[PDB]
Amino acid sequence: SSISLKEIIPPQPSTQRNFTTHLSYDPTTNAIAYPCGKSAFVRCLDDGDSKVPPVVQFTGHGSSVVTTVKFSPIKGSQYLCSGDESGKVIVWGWTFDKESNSVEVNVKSEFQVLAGPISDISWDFEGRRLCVVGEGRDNFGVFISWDSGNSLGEVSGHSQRINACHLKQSRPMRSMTVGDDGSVVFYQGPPFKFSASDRTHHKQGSFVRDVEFSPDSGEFVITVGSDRKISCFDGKSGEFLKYIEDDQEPVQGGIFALSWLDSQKFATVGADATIRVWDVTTSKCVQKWTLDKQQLGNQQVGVVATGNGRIISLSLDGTLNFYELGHDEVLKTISGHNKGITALTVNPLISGSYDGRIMEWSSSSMHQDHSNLIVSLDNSKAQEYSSISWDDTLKVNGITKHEFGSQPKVASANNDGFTAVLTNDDDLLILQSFTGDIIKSVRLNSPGSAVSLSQNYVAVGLEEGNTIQVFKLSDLEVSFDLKTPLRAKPSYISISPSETYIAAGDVMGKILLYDLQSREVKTSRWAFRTSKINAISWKPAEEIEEDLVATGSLDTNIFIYSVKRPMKIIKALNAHKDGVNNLLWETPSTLVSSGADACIKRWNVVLE
Amino acid sequence: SSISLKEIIPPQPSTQRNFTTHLSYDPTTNAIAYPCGKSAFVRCLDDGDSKVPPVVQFTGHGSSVVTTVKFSPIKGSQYLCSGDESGKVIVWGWTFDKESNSVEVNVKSEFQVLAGPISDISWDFEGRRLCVVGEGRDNFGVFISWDSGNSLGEVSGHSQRINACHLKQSRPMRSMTVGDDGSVVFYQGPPFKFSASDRTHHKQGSFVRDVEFSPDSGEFVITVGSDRKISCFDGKSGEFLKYIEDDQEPVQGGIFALSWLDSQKFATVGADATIRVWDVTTSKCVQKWTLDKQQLGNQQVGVVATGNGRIISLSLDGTLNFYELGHDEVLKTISGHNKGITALTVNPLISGSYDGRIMEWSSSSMHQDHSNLIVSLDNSKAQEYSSISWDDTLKVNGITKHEFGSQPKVASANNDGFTAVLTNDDDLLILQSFTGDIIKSVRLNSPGSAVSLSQNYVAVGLEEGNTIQVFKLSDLEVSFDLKTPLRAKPSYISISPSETYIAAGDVMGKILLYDLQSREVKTSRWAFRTSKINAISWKPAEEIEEDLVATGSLDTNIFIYSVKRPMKIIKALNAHKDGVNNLLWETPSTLVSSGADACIKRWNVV
Ligand SMILES: [Zn+2]
Ligand SMILES: [Zn+2]
Repeated sequence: SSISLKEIIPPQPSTQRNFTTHLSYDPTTNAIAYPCGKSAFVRCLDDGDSKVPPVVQFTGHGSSVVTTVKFSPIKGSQYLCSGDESGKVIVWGWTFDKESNSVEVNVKSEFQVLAGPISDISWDFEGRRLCVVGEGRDNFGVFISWDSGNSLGEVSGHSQRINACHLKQSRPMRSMTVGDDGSVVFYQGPPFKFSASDRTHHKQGSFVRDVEFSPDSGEFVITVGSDRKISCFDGKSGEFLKYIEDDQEPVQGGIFALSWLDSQKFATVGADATIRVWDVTTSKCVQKWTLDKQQLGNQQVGVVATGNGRIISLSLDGTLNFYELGHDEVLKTISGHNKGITALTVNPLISGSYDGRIMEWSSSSMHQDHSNLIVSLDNSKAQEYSSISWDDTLKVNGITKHEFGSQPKVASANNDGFTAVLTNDDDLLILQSFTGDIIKSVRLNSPGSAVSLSQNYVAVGLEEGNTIQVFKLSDLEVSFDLKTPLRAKPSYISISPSETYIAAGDVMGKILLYDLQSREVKTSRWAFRTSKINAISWKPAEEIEEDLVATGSLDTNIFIYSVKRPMKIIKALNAHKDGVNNLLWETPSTLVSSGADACIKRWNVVLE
Repeated sequence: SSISLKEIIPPQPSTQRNFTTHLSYDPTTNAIAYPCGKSAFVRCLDDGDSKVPPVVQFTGHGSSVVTTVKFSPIKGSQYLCSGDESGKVIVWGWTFDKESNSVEVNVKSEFQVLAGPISDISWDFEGRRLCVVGEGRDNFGVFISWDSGNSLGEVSGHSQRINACHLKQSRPMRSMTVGDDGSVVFYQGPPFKFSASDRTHHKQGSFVRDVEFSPDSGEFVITVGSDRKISCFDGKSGEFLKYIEDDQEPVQGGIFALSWLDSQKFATVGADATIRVWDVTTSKCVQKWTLDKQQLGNQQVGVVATGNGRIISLSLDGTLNFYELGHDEVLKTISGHNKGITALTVNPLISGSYDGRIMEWSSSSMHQDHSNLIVSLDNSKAQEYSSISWDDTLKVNGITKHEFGSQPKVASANNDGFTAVLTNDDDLLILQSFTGDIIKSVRLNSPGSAVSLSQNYVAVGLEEGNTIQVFKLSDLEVSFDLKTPLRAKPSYISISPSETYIAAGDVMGKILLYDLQSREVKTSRWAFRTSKINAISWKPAEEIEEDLVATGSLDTNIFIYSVKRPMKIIKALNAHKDGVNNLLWETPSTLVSSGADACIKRWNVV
């Protein structure tokens, strides 16, 4: 009996308005690396079948949000380096398929580089040296060895935050750090030492967002920023050569990033939702692609050349846009979440995060209608879905059908087109999911922290004494109390499909199984989790008797308990970093989970 | 043993830069009607199976391009009226027998109303009267009975082309005709007669492109045009009430169409690639939707309200855009061809048309990289396709990889990454499909009109003597003639998948089967078609012995011949109006066809 990972739908790259998201690409594995929340991801761009893991997730930064992730330049080393807001940089490696037939991530080294957040990281061409930058205390960056962390020079010439850096990928070695107040600094080394600064070519007060030496001999170094200027310097002497400008193509928005496709051409991306490919020698824009400027999410905040004329651009809305020099049309777009997933539905698969974003995976439709945490999703009506959010609205297919007088804390929908909601004013509301009309309501005796709606009942977890009250869906004046209460505030409740049982967990990790009809406890032997229970879902028959119940908690784990054998547990550890939020049976033999890491995972459940 | 229709992928609405495309929608059947080429289509919007046929195709306008198709208002009547460039209006009805999956189209009446082209048509609310408008020598429109064609009034007040009309959908009946030079005319009736003219509210020389009375009581009438003005008139008196303008929402482009959602709100769409919903009373833009203005193809040419807040906008690029009031994001998009299909690939399914448009059905990616007819498509390389066009280029995934010194007339690729091209200068070129490099060539002793490339041979139809010359791929210096020449110019050639036989048809309708090795005719029994042959494709095994051969002809038919029994034929008549252009077996039992009518059809072969 087991639960094995079947598929991982990674999140999109994290993004911030007015900030660049530095991406990374590896030719050998044809993968891109990027941060999202407290994790660093490596996504393979391949299709069909390959030897490369579809996804590699690194959670070693713990409680610190990851800022950047960079592949080592050494082919096949399978090493990477990432930094976080706490100012810590980590060198780690992965391995896939062996005795385990799974991915293994190992920290090779870690150093506390800066006080404040790290903004960018760069490897030397040997993959043994690192230029780490950001904004610490009286120190905005360093040059260190990848293994011991010893200093290999100094970052200087900056009185403000450094936004990007890059090391010439060849001898003689040179470096460039770029930052706020239009500051740019050239270095020679190792040991990397200040060579010259420049604050005349980029407007003062401007944000110089990115820098990169041309490939091969690195004869050129280019810097770009919010002042929409493209500065070209000599890759060895650091002298200013000229601005890259084409009178037939004015840059209309602040630039966020660049990336060379080869030794003569490079792409720039900015707030004007335009991707441009420039030729350094002629200074002409040989290619460009645009998106509707009227949509804030279309701003391009990151970009990376992926070999042979291919380019991947990152939109502010987290979407990855695929282009190819010589083809005037975008090849494809990949969208998704980059914020914790708080709501899930199955058949069809629909997800919602804490920023209000909803994903319709059947049609790859991404929505940004809601503006806050998605409380619940209902897909009981053919081709439609109803969502509730902390923005105080209920929307049907992205259209507001009800405005909440009180913020909905939690909610649960059955299969008949109804949804039970618990508000901040302690009211239990029953709404017609696809019309938005409140059909009936009752004021709870105390605040409610969890609700489960079955065909005929409404189970509510009361914060007063952590008790569970069960109402008749047909008459909210009629209810009964489960004899035994939980030991802490109810966190999640789930009435069995036949309504024979009611599983209920609390914020401590305790889960109790009740016999709905006798309102008595049937078993209290289900292992304590020492962590908040976030999801409970009953397994459907392919024997028809209810038994196995999947559960996820803040302890990142997935425990499938058994009514019949309370001591029998099939589990999958480390399902989601910072906790499994939703869990459902897409199939009698397959589970789908989602977590605070903004990932959605499918699992095969084998009873053997 | 038979061929039955399995699926129909209808074209997109026909479109023209600077012109509006008047769409029609029927609530009762949840379908939309629109023109494309010389056909009128009705596409059901239903996602889940219903009693309504997915597609209805009227081909009665014959050789004349269809310009507008309108549903009758009578719920369930199943009648429609369409007009064409020859100035002919036709009232027709369809019947659908789900079980047989058969659609019957009957012509109720046809009237030659204008000398010139028809631009718009409107039914009265009783579905018994018609306002037909356009650009004629003597008249620009008429008012007639749907059954007798007898006049029910007179169109007047216009000295220039009329672009559209509408009949107030209630008594007292009224009408509005709109046209060039910013002229607007209001009528009363029946008998519909001139009531008042207005060449003051729309700029002189501008094109008033659309007009529509509000639903129900029709208290209002609105006109829109290239001058960017939205003029609101009283539905009963015709008196100008006010310009519909929102200080917070300026119209930055010529308007092409409008459609009332209800009695208070309507939508306008135009050259500024923006769909706007207004409220006549407040005069405010209640909702807006935009597409990237930097792309010509996003200009909006048509629009129609489909009820309950739903709206469909038509892009200049033929794409249908689905929106819904109160939802700031596009629901979905439907793209495709609106020009005859000329190239076809299978597994995955890719199609190309004579405007150079290429569609990747597997991912629903519509391409406009080429600027002219697609001569051929090759999808032999994994996740990639090579296309050759009359724009003189060979592209790989939409990127030019070769520029021809002489225009490619026809081309044929095999499964090994090669393509044989016959140029306008009579050269046979062998190119690597995915690099664009020419690796070998030879000047033919005559112009070539057809090619077939197999693993080892190149079959070429020569226009001089109508002979077939078969070169050895590995050495263009080695070639042999098939003993018997064709009766006429070769039009399509296909070498057997084992290279045992060679099927060849000419522009007259004759197809001959040759034995490649002995270069002798194996059978000349296959029925003559009195119509040029455009396609030949051998059926693959699920005995292995080659036998069935699918063939498409200009006369619209599909004939599957037999090598074993030359007299037996499995046919599918009327597969594509104006001719089946391409045929391929995406499966041993499923034949895929493309036609001059821009449709793609899948057939099951019993
Ligand atoms: Zn939406
Ligand atoms: Zn394209």
